[PDB]
Amino acid sequence: NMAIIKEFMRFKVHMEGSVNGHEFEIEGEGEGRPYEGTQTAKLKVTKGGPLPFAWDILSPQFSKAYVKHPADIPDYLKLSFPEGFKWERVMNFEDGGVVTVTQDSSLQDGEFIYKVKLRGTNFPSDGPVMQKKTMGWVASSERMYPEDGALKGESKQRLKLKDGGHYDAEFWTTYKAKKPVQLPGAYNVNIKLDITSHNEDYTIVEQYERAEGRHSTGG
Repeated sequence: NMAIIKEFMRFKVHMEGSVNGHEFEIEGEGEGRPYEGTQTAKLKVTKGGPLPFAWDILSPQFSKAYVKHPADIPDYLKLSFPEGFKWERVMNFEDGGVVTVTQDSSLQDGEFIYKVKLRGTNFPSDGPVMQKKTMGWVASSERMYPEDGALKGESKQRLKLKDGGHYDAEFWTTYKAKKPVQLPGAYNVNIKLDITSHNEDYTIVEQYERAEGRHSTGG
């Protein structure tokens, strides 16, 4: 519980982006329990729909204030509020596709405000992203560490495919508070991110995420 970060918190998110040159925008609203590590969101494509690419490359960009942390791991991103934090991400896919993301998180009138900019490039026209063959992310673990006054995370990620195969990516993210709050040591964040409902052309999508920090066991 907390005065700034309450046990139940809503957010609003705006994304502008392009993937292989296709421009789009998304608006959404979310809610969750920041100290329990759970959240949901409802997203709507508002420009450029229906998207000609897999929703799954967008789903991890819609909220790490909602990670459950044990008391002995400083919860840097919660401590950054009310001012908030920024994050920057590179996602390199095994077939050469690249997604870069920048994000601003703030708190306004008791709700989080998320502003996302996204650029996907170099996806093969034949690959599973532009052919919409992906079927969600496998549960994953983000390895966290402090560096140069920011919190960094790195993860190996895997998308399931309609043909029963998999499509891998590496994620690198830097999270920086707008004020100089306490950084944690190294630890792991276990993440499960699900698409819980969508319409036929993925112009209306709902997501759920559970995330929890746990002590590293070395790897």
